Order: sequence, then structure tokens, then C-alpha cells
Amino acid sequence: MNIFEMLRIDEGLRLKIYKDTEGYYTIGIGHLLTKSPSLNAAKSELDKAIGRNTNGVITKDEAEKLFNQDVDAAVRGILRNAKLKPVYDSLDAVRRAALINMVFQMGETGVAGFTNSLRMLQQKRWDEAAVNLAKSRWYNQTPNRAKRVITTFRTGTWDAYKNLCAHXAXX
Amino acid sequence: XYXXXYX
Ligand SMILES: *[C@@H]1O[C@H](CO)[C@@H](O)[C@H](O)[C@H]1NC(=O)CCCCCCC(C)C
Ligand SMILES: *[C@@H]1O[C@H](CO)[C@@H](O)[C@H](O)[C@H]1NC(C)=O
Ligand SMILES: *[C@H]1O[C@H](CO)[C@@H](O)[C@H](O)[C@@H]1O
Ligand SMILES: [Cl-]
Repeated sequence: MNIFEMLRIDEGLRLKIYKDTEGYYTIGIGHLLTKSPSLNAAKSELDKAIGRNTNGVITKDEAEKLFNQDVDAAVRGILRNAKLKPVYDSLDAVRRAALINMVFQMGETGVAGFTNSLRMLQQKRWDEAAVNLAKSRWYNQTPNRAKRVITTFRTGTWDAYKNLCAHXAXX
Repeated sequence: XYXXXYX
């Protein structure tokens, strides 16, 4: 598998505008539309992004398009950052996806704040990395996700994402 | 359905 499939497991999906739990209007695979509390503003942003009158509803293709751009944008954030880029460069492709995941979640600045863990990853110290990453606020607030990402860093394998089953809670 | 999730 790869980063795209990985983030699809960790992010979920909406084809219609949704006010998420942090009080943001959102759509697609974790695509932020606006911090504004106005649904109309969310719609304006969405309509401008897609190039049509959506009324807050988009197709899978449109969701996938926003997704591909958001993944590229996370890579650009990595490469622009003095702390993240070297690490990214040193990593194999499996562990790179784990890092894109984190940035996609919390932004380059947030990920660049994991100073020691980033150092351990550069230095190929995989178990110490994992232990250190698990000490974070990130890990306390989104543990199911953080465990999978951390495991991927630890092993360099896709094991944490293999053989997962859905349990409803949508459709 | 037609919307996603997960809730
Ligand atoms: C949706 O969840 C259902 C309940 O768990 C599953 O039975 C079903 O397989 C799931 N379907 C899909 O994956 C629909 C295709 C959506 C693909 C969009 C991906 C792009 C990258 C936006
Ligand atoms: C979606 O909901 C199910 C069941 O509540 C859960 O297994 C899964 O982790 C959720 N996915 C996301 C991306 O939150
Ligand atoms: C699942 O349920 C939630 C809460 O009712 C909705 O917000 C969502 O649109 C979907 O219907
Ligand atoms: Cl950018």
C-alpha cells in the first residue's frame, strides 16, 4: 500500500460539508474549508475550490482531487522546513508516508516541534523514536491514529494498516 | 447513505 490508502484509513470521508468536532467546517478526506462559523462561508470557499455551485455536496472525484492536493501540500511543507526535510530525505518510503501523515494531521510546524523524535528518526533509532513519540499530547488526543503511525515508524512496515475492518458509523 | 463518516 501507500500514503494515499494510509490516510484514507486515518482520515475518513465526507461528500457533504461537515462541522467537525474542533468547530471547523470540513469536507472530503479531512479537507479544511474555513475556520469561520458561517456555513455560507464554507460554501463560498468550497464553490471557489471546485469551480461550481455545489450547495455543499461534492463527488468522489472532487474529494480525491482535494485529497491529492492536500497530500502534495504536506510534502511541500516538509521540504520547506529545516527540521523536517533532512529527516524526510533520510527515511525510506514507508516511514516517509508516516511523516506525511503527521503533517497532514497537524501541519509542518506542529510536526517540526517533535524535536527529539525527529532526531531519533534521522539517526535510525526506531524503538526510542516510538517511545518518544508516544509521550506526546498528539498521542493522548488521537491515540488510535498515533499508534498506527508510530508503529509504521517503528517497523518500517505496513502492518498497523493491514487487516483492519470497518464497523459502520456511517455510509 | 451517500455521505461517509465515520461518526
Ligand atoms: C464506505 O464504507 C462502507 C461501510 O463501511 C463500506 O462498506 C464501503 O466499502 C465504503 N466504500 C467506499 O470506499 C466508497 C468509495 C469511496 C472512495 C473515495 C476515495 C477517494 C480518494 C476520495
Ligand atoms: C470510523 O468509525 C469506526 C467505528 O466507530 C472506527 O473503527 C474507525 O476508526 C473510524 N474512522 C475514522 C477515520 O475515524
Ligand atoms: C450521521 O449522523 C450525524 C449525526 O446525526 C450527521 O451529522 C451526519 O450527517 C450523518 O447523518
Ligand atoms: Cl503551500
